[PDB]
Amino acid sequence: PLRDGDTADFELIETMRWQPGTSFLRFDRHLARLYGSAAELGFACDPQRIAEVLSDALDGARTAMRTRLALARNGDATASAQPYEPLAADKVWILRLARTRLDSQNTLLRHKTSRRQLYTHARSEYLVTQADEVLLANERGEICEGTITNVFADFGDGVLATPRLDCGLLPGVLRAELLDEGRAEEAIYSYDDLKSAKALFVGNSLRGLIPAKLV
Ligand SMILES: [Cl-]
Ligand SMILES: [Cl-]
Ligand SMILES: [Cl-]
Ligand SMILES: [Cl-]
Ligand SMILES: [Cl-]
Repeated sequence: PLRDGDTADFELIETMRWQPGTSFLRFDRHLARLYGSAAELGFACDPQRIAEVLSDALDGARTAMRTRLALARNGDATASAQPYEPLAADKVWILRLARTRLDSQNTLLRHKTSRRQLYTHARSEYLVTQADEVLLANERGEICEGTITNVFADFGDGVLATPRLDCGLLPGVLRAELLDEGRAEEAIYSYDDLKSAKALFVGNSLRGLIPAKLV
């Protein structure tokens, strides 16, 4: 069902990091997105049920957990938790550009769903040893995002320039937090422009910012 969101109907998805004591990192941002999308897309969504599955999935958790929450249009929901494996602090992810392009007019790109054909295809273009993450651009050659991350580029001034939403990408939760804190700013740029970035990162709510290098 999660693996066949392209031929069949799709599900809404949220991937979060649960932490001892403080629970899900950026929890309210995740629920805001999930509840907002369910409302816009016509998904039955019972918050009491969402809280139930999350509470059961995290019952007895002793350390950080990667938690995947999924919602089907009929209101059916699942939550899965497994130990979070953080990246070493000195780890730098290698990025490559997929030939797979996104369509800026595809409105479904602003919802995190199981309809991941484009991203799965982009990811299949490169081996793990060739790219830790694969970036996708749109019909105007503007970088949008990674298959599972948003992009943040520092062209020298300390501001994390991240692709503007109208380029065709997921408004990520980490992305949103960085924008609201004044740390990131919307911008437009190509793969080639990134070569002039003094610092580069890709990130998501689960892992935070990940230093990256373009190839
Ligand atoms: Cl938050
Ligand atoms: Cl729909
Ligand atoms: Cl942690
Ligand atoms: Cl932060
Ligand atoms: Cl702009």
